Amino acid sequence: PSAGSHHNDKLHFKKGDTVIVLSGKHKGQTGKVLLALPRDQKVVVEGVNVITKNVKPSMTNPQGGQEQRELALHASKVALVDPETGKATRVRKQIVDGKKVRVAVASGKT
Amino acid sequence: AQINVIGQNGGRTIELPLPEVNSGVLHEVVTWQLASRRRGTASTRTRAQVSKTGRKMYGQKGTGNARHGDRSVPTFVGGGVAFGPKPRSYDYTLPRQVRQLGLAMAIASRQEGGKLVAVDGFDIADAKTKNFISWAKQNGLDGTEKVLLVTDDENTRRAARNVSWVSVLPVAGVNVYDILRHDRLVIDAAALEI
Amino acid sequence: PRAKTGIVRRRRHKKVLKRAKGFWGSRSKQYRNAFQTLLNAATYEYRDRRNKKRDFRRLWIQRINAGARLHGMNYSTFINGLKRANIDLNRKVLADIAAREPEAFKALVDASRNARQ
Amino acid sequence: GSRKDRKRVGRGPGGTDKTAGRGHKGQKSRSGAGKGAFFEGGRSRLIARLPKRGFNNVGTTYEVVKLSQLQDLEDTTFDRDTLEAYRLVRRKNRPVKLLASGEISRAVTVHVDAASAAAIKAVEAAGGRVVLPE
Amino acid sequence: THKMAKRRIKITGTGKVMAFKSGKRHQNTGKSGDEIRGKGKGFVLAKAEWARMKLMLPR
RNA sequence: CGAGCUGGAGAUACGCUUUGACUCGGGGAUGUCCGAAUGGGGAAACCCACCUCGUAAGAGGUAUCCGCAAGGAUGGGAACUCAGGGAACUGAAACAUCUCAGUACCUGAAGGAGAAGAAAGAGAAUUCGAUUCCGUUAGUAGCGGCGAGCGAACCCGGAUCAGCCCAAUCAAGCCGAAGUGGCUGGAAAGCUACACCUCAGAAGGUGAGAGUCCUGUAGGCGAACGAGAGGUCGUUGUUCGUGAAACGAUGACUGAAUCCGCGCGGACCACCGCGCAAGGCUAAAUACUCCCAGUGACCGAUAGCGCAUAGUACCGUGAGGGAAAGGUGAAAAGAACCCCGGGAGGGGAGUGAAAGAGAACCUGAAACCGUGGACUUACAAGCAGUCAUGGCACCUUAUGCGUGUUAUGGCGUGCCUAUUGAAGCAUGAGCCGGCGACUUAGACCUGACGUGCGAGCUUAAGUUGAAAAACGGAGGCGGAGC
RNA sequence: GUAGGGGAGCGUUCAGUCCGCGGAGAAGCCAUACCGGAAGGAGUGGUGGAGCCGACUGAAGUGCGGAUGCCGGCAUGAGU
Ligand SMILES: [Mg+2]
Ligand SMILES: [Mg+2]
Ligand SMILES: [Mg+2]
Ligand SMILES: [Mg+2]
Ligand SMILES: [Mg+2]
Ligand SMILES: [Mg+2]
Ligand SMILES: [Mg+2]
Ligand SMILES: [Mg+2]
Ligand SMILES: [Mg+2]
Repeated sequence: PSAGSHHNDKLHFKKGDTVIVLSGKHKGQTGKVLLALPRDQKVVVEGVNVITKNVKPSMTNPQGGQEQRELALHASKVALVDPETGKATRVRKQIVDGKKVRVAVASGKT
Repeated sequence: AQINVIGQNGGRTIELPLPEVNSGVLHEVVTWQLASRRRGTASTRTRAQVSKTGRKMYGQKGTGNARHGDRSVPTFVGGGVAFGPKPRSYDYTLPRQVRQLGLAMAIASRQEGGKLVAVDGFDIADAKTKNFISWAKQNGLDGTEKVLLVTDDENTRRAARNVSWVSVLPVAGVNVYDILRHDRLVIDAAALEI
Repeated sequence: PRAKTGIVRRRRHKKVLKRAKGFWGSRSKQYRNAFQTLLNAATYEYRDRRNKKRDFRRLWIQRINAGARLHGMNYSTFINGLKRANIDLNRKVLADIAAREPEAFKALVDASRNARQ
Repeated sequence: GSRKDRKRVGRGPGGTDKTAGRGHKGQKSRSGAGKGAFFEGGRSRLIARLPKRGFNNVGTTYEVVKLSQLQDLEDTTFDRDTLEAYRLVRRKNRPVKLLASGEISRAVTVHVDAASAAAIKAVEAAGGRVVLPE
Repeated sequence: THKMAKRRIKITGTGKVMAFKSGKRHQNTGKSGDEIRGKGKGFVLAKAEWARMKLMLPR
């Protein structure tokens, strides 16, 4: 039960965005959004990861082996932040699109 | 016998309760007040009746090492509670003389120290919340006290919203508790005052 | 609101239990039998506390007339002659004077003799 | 300050718990534990066997208005038919009656529903009038 | 109790109880003349203690 | 709504989405079979038919009950309402009247509410003016083996307040203010230094303790379509038990007047009042909680609903009864590889802050079983202790009035309950957890202490504000007794 | 000193204030020779891993050895 639905189960970020790490570890490191999971609040950035070993009863002469793969994340990160660091961007508006909004803090480029 | 912070004068009225600040009556008053607020909500299955159980058991005499009637009794597990809480009230009317003697005795209890009456709230300038911090700093409120504001004028109250500094009490709806709880009482609006 | 018995009983019990030490078997281990051992234990405590004084009385005396007899008198005779002399209100624990220091006790004997005939 | 706020100093004592008390096992040994039947009265013991009837009525009852009250203090505001409610007879429910208790000479004129003998024999000897409904 | 009103449990101004003399009331008479006027006023305050409680609120 | 989606599903594969998927508010369209089940049968979910259109496949109809027919009803619903029927244990310290009590239960009808209603009346002022509801009158009038007990109504204060006709805004959601450095740390939201917002410091999430990091909060906006008569006999009701028993109400016999008339006013009479029966409907204020929301001097895993979902397992032919059951980690990084073993299981390595978290994964008491150690024990009669001394071992509240263990001496009849009396050969109990018993209520009664006013003292229902409390004098208690 | 009456208090849950403490680690559990007239309360040391003392006031489902008491767990009879 419970589970990640504390937010409105909406994502402040998008699938194709560059994003950095607010606090946490690998502080301020950045990367492209890869996996965006809204319900469970999970984000995969190209940036941060682990070395995870595979238990493999059958894989290509199964003989199990180790891989190095990406650790998923919470809402903790900073989402598409232009002026060379992370900051909270609320504001919306229209620029070239009647049907579309955009995002900024002090600036207007995401 | 007290000053106003902006504009006029007055507050030389209001003979204060005698003797000055009797805390027994105070205690009586607040205790009554919390008691008034107290909302009885009782989750208890008291009776062997409340909980769900079929009631005839097994042999009385002759089973041995036994002795029981039913599974719903309080000497059992899962069963009813003997003397658990029920949905009551505990709200009464404290005699009115003391109801009005109290708050007066509180205001009186603010004459060993700081209290304030104000007029001319126009120094607030809409709300902005900032100008309340200003108004405070100029009127001597460090915000290292706890403050209660009693006034009308929604513009003037709504300037104050925060946990640290202040709390707000409209239309002279004052509580002996609320004012005795906070450090500074700003009696502000001089309507109920004087 | 309810108050579960939690950590209250346990504490008390643990205290009782700790009072039980070199107690044999069940006594030292499980509560009830410990506690109820400690009732009779009370009885013997206070009563023997009033008692050990009767006990030591007995012991000291039992030494004193022993030495007296080594010198030719007895407790009856020795304290009779000693106290017959307003000289000795000496009394208490005098046993160790008979035990440790013989010559002294001898002098007290002869004193008890001069206080007789 | 609520935390420096004291007690009543002797309004209440704590309640009564019969749990514990190391040798409390409460009430009476046999007989009269457990029951909701105690019941001090009842026809059994010396109430019946007691011999009365008479009969119940309790008809008209009147406000007792002390003379001492009326005289002495106030103004002799000439009590009459209305102001009297503020004079503390307060009843309604019943008519008003005047009786003689205190003595002071005064001119007084009062509307009540009835009065006693030495009442009218008092009010007039000091001068005055006492009205009665026709 | 609520029966005892018109019968004399009756309460005085000193908070005492009116119970007088029963000696013979109706049946079985034909002794003297002042045992017949033996009907009294009277009371005791031992069982007056719990008596009023029968009559309690309605004085 | 604007990037994800492919149900709890943990899982691989196939794929869908900006030509707006998924999710959310709104309609429609499909909807096997059983069940009021209704073509007929039937051991519910199966078995057999028949009529109509046809191009087979397929569609429609085929129960009964009131009607011109349109059209209505069959059944279901926790509790709430009215109605037909109606107990007993129990109290009376036994028991017939009585009480329990028109209580429980059965049954019938209906709705979101019901019931009840527009005076042949209350009532004693020639006042009031439909019903219901709350306060109060009041334990008062009264009822009663005049026992146990039962117990009104008018007045008055309110919530809400209408009589009218027949027969001669909330709904999906969008918008939304304000922080960086250094520091401890595995991890910052904590500490520190400066800084800002606030009609927004309610709350939750985020590796720990959050105004300014996410979601939100105040505020603002927000739709196509959608919802807002008389008597007699037998009886009984209300306080009404046959009592002087009036009046309503019928079961059986009877059976008048109609406006110079009729019913009432507690036997009855005359005065005197109040009313005009035999025809119907009538929101509102009242009751309840299947259900949704919000809060709590409510619980937090023997509690709390039976259930941290199960009426399941499990018991019973059946009606019916009926369980216990929670926790890796912040994150799966959930342990590749190696060793002993068929395995189970563990030992390394590695991930991790921690594996003193390893999936018999939070803590981890006690009973209970062991392993090692210290001091001890194989002539001693033992409620297991207690005191006194000696030996021996140990020195973190701790070299002393020590701590542990012991040998000897003295003393020493478990606990509880029930009792004239208990070590009792009298009850209870295997041991340890955990659960487990003097309570709550009422405008009650009486007393003690304390407080406010004080010959005065107070409000109840309710109204109004409700982070908060004021108003509300109907009434109650003193004040005169016999 | 038994029923019984009177007086002072200890401890536990919740609530309002007050003061604060905690990842350089909360409660809980473990041991312990110290404190107090008792209920009891601290000192430090070991466990633990997310919370909690102290003070005042108020409210209680508030204190267990018993009830052939209740749920559970684990013993004895026995390697019989
Ligand atoms: Mg007993
Ligand atoms: Mg030492
Ligand atoms: Mg006992
Ligand atoms: Mg006895
Ligand atoms: Mg025995
Ligand atoms: Mg025996
Ligand atoms: Mg064998
Ligand atoms: Mg054998
Ligand atoms: Mg054998």
